[PDB]
Amino acid sequence: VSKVERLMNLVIALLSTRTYLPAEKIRTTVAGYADSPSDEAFSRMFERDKNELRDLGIPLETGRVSKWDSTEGYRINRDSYALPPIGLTADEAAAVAVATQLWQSPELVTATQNAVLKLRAAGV
Amino acid sequence: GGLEEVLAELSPIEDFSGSMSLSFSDPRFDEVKASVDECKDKDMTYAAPLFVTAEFINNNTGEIKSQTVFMGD
Amino acid sequence: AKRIEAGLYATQKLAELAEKGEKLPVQQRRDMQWICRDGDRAKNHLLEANLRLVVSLAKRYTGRGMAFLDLIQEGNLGLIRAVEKFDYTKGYKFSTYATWWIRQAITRAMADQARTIRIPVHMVEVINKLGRIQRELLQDLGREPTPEELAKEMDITPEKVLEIQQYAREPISLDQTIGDEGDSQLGDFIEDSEAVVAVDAVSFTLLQDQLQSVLETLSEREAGVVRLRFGLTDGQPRTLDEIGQVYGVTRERIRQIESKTMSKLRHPSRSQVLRDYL
Amino acid sequence: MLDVNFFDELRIGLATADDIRNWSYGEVKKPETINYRTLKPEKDGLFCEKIFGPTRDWECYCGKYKRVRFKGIICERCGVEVTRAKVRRERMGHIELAAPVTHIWYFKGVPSRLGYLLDLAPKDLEKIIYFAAYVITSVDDEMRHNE
Amino acid sequence: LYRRVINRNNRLKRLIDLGAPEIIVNNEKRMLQESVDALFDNGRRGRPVTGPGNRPLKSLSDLLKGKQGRFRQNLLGKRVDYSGRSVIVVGPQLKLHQCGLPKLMALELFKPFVMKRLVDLNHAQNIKSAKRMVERQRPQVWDVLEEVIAEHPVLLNRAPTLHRLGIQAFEPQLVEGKAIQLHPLVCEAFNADFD
Amino acid sequence: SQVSTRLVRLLNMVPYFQANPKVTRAEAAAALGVTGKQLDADLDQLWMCGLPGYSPGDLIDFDFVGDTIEVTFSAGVDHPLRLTSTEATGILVALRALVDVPGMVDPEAARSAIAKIESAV
Amino acid sequence: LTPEERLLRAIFGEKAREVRDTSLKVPHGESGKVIGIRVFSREDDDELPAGVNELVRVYVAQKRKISDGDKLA
Amino acid sequence: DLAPRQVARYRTDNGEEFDVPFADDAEIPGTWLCRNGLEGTLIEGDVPEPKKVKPPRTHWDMLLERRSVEELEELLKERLDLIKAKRRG
Amino acid sequence: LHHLVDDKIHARSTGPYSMITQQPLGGKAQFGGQRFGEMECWAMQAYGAAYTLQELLTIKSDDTVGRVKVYEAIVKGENIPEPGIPESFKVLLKELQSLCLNVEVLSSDGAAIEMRDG
DNA sequence: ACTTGTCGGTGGTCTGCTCTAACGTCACGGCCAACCGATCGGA
Ligand SMILES: [Zn+2]
Repeated sequence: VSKVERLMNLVIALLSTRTYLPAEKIRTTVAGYADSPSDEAFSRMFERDKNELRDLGIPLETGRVSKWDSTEGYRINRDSYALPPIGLTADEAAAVAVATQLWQSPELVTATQNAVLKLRAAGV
Repeated sequence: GGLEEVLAELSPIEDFSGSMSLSFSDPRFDEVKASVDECKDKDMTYAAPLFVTAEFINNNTGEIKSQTVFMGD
Repeated sequence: AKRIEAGLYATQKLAELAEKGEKLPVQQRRDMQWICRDGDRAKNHLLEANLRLVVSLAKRYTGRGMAFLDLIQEGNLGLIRAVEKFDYTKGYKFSTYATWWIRQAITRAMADQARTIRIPVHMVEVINKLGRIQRELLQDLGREPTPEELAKEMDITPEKVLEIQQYAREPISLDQTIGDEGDSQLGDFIEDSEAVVAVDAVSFTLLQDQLQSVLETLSEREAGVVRLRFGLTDGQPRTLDEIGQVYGVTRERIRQIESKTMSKLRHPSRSQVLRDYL
Repeated sequence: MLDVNFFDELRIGLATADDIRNWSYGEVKKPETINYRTLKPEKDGLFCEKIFGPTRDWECYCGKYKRVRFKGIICERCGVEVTRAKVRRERMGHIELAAPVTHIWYFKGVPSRLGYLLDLAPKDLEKIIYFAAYVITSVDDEMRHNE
Repeated sequence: LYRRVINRNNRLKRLIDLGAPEIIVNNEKRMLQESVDALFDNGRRGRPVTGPGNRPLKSLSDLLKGKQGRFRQNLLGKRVDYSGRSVIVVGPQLKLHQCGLPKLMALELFKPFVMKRLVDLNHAQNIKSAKRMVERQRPQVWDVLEEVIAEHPVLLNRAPTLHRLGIQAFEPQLVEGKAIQLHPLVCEAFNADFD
Repeated sequence: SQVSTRLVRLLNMVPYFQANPKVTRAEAAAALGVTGKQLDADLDQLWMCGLPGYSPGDLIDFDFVGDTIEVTFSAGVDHPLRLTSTEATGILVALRALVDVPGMVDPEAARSAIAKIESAV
Repeated sequence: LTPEERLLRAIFGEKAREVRDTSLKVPHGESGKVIGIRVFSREDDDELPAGVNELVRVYVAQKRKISDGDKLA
Repeated sequence: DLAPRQVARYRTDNGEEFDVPFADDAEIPGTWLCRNGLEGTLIEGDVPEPKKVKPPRTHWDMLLERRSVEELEELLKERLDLIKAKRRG
Repeated sequence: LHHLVDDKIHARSTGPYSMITQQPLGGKAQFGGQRFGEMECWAMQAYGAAYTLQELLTIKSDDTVGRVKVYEAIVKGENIPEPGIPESFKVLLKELQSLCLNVEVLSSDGAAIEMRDG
């Protein structure tokens, strides 16, 4: 399918799970991971996808399935995922209006755009 | 008593060689762990600790040891 | 021991000269065969003469799950190994090496063949160590030791102890008597939880009929799409791409059709009948 | 199976080794029942799914096949047939003994049937079959009468 | 028992493969014979094989034999559905063909009929709603019950059953109590008294 | 990474749609990416992702009645992402604080925004 | 899950949660009034058996009058 | 409607033939654990040669590990001399 | 006295079953059924009631398919279907075969009827 | 340019196999305890 679809499906699945989902169940359940030729290509691809997700900022925790289970799975802490509450609205308008005016460094402008988009997704 | 009787009937514990022996004596009961109401409320057992003095004798060397052993509730 | 070693060497040399060798003289072949047979007889004689230490060693392990004769046989296997590994040059008597091997074999076998649910030896050792530490703590403190004390005195987490204690449970028997007389058993109070309730089945059949009647209020396209997508047709659902390829339409079109059909089905006139089935 | 009115007779008889190994779907080789960790049946044990059948419905041991469309096939990796879980009360196993063993019913009975058949006292049978006395199976009388 | 048989068979295989002296092999063969005998019939020869608590194990012959065996306990007599049990009192106003059945007991016995009948009368939209109404004991259930038990005989039995007249069919009538009302003239057949 | 930006954009777009009641098409096509042509292509891909099983009632839903894009099913995606440690938040805070303009929103806007952002991070 | 159950849950929106209800319910033919609740928790240092985390006991009291079928003597 | 499948024929060492139903897109194993409990190969002229397992430790290997060739040769020579003297005087 | 009807009254239509033999449990505390013992079977045989006894043994205790079919027929209002084969008989046959006994059911022709229906 | 499959590596835990050299050498923990009739193996 598509890499973006795999990433989005993985994010949603790890968000909605209640216990640590092992990678073996991730292969069969999450769409896009079932088209790999062998178990090593899937393993490397899943490792790279985990690295990308962790570098992005999404909290991807690895831990045991449960007390009496030696399997090791992955989850995403929904409480640590973000912070819902936001402050006033008048100050945020001034912050956005001054978010970026003349900066040219790609990292700076990308970071400012990401922050503005997250603020819009959390109200204005 | 019953405990004294069973300890006396078991006091000499010697091996085949006859060089070592173990003896038990002086059964003693301490205070109760908890009252009846506490035991019934918390699902416990109304019991008291039991301590028996055990003495070890090594016949060949003649050196003897004695300690107070806890036998249970 | 010297006879055993001589017989083994003679057998090996005879085997080597049999294939890619030379025509051995008749007397040489006779002597090699005699030495091999003498070595086998000496090995058997040593085994039989030492088949009394095994019983003494196994006497102390009676009453711990395994039977006395099984312990004796495992000790006999250990004795065979000890005979195989005994070296006479060191000058020590056979009763030490034999004791070591017999004890090892008996302990390993009792670790393996004594539980209905088998536990690996590396964990049976941990369970035994935990029990010994618990006994020592009980003697020292005077009270029953809590998991905290065992955690400190066993240099393990205070959680692994719970798992270890929960792995030590032995299954009870379904044939044990419950009452005073001999008419009741534990297996008569156990409910089969995988049997058909005989009421959920008819309810499911009626639900299928009602759902078919409700879905027959739509057009052929939407009904077919829903049946293919949810797997209501025979046994299993399909995916957007597969249904689109079967119907020759893009996946976005299939998604739009499904969204419209689901919106139509949420109308009360199509869900009031099905409300009571959920 | 169905139509109890179609049952004409109920015959009983001795079962030979051929019948015993024709009933069985496999041989059990290990005294294991379930795994102490996953609580899952072992392989070639007393609860092996490859021999007796799946614990789940339409599911194999390794989980490769989990659908009704895979009916009547055998998984190429775990060897478990994909069928209903109710076959676990219809399939038998067998154990291949390394030495023949007599049936207790036909030896320790009153009257003993092996003793009547072989004209041997029950004490002689108990001595023989429990490894306490040797018995001459056959003797070459022609050779003895010549030398 | 199967585990013992398998363990001894495997040990015998190992001993035979190694080449052990005949004494050990003979002992192992005798143990295998004893294990198989204990599997088929535990106790006929020698001492019974016991588990925890010095309780002898249960073999196949023990399954097939005795009053608690397979035949007598599970083939010549079974436990059945649609059956109840209660204390009996005396109803002198009943007829010889009538009995007094408690309303709750009759409701539980006739639940499958009551569900259908109260679905038909449009008291419930489907089977699940009718089952919920029966479980909650709604006021409109009882009327339906009086329709379903009419001219539907029930068999009354009192143990021990010494002759045929220990099981008799009666026409039920709903009563407000929890005790079955029995006709005074059928006691001698049942050998029943109201104590 | 040119895929990571899209992924973050979608992960914020879904909560944005769920938090603005019946946002018209033009507002989305002007706010989250000026190119409105790719907005439809991104909505089509969002319509395909959802909960495991990927059956109706598990994928995310929408209503394209007209210009308003409303979400009826979110598949758990309701909150936005957290501002990553340093990076975006660090740059935004640095720009907000190191402003070289004489105060115009200083009294109760700039300081309040700075304090609230610092507390949120 | 069955396809019909999945379709019904999709229609009504009730998401299927991987938890099974095992609530303590009053047995058949029993009733009364709740007069006492006793709660034990491992996190509060209660001597519960191994594996058990929480325990709760409920006492239900009922006043019974004399009725047909009761035995007097 | 059922999934198409193939039937493989396996032969054990002691003249036993068995049928195993496999799927189409699956690697049919050359050797299989048959119903009798004995491993049996598949009937094919082009044999997919499986792995070869070498024998494990034996008594001679341990003896040679713990004793050199010279000592064993000397012991054998002494035993041969003893039996020669006992036999032919 | 401590013999009250509230603790004695019990009734059941369908509930939990056993594991080895698919028969209803026993006891008020388990929503079990009433035992129809051998004496009751003798009474039914003396009465001449073949059908009542047959249905009691088959479709109220052991006929696994028969129980659900009877419940469905009662709910939908059709006739009660014919009984099948009790599970206890199949359990007995397996227990006999495990004792190296060759028990086989023969049809009128003389062949063997397999008990692996399903 | 980004992705992706084959290749190769570090570190960790669960599981199974092998070895340990003073001398040591032929099991217990325990009833059974009715009371009748039938029957096979001894004397
Ligand atoms: Zn499989």
